[PDB]
Amino acid sequence: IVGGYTCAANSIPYQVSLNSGSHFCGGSLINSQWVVSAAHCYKSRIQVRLGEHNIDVLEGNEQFINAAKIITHPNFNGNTLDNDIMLIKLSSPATLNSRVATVSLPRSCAAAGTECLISGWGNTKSSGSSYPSLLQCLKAPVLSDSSCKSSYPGQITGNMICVGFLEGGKDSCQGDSGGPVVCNGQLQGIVSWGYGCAQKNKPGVYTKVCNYVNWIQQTIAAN
Ligand SMILES: [Ca+2]
Ligand code: NA
Repeated sequence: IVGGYTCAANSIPYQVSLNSGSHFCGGSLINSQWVVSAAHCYKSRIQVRLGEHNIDVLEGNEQFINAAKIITHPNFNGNTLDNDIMLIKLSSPATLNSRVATVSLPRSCAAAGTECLISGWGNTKSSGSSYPSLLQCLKAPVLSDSSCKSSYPGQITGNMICVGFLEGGKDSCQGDSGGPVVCNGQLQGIVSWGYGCAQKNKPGVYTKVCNYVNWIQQTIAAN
């Protein structure tokens, strides 16, 4: 997250870290047994780390649980990044408490201008790289479907939204990938793609979660 702030410890209790030797992507706890993330985050081995604030130190609220099943959307396209969504089944259920909690799926798609919270352990530098120990947070609005489409001519499908700021300086980045965009208590976005991060007139592009509630519920029911 470029241009954000350090979240309060455990204030984003649905945020997970996907680990394979080190942190590589975010995800969101949506059921005791399921995490949703980005298909471009796919790896064949993943350990989900729940209840994190400092990914570099054990603080006592963590639950480390290996992925049992990893299911990319069957229409994921790695070129256009259409359908950039992935489900992870936990090998044992997460234990839900104040520090590890589910986030609601969308009841509806979000209006343009809806305020959201974007979080993760991605790059914090707009020039160079610095990967934080501590979970970063960003307040950002859903941009007009228009203002999204002007930024990326012919590249915004019906399954994508832009969230952020056209002036630059505030965005998700590499390593925030797969993480949450939560707007009025609903998971509306998954960190997906862009053109670098925090650049002028290049807002983050997010998987539009309100198109996927059927696919998510069907996939959970089937496994
Ligand atoms: Ca920790
Ligand atoms: Na971006």
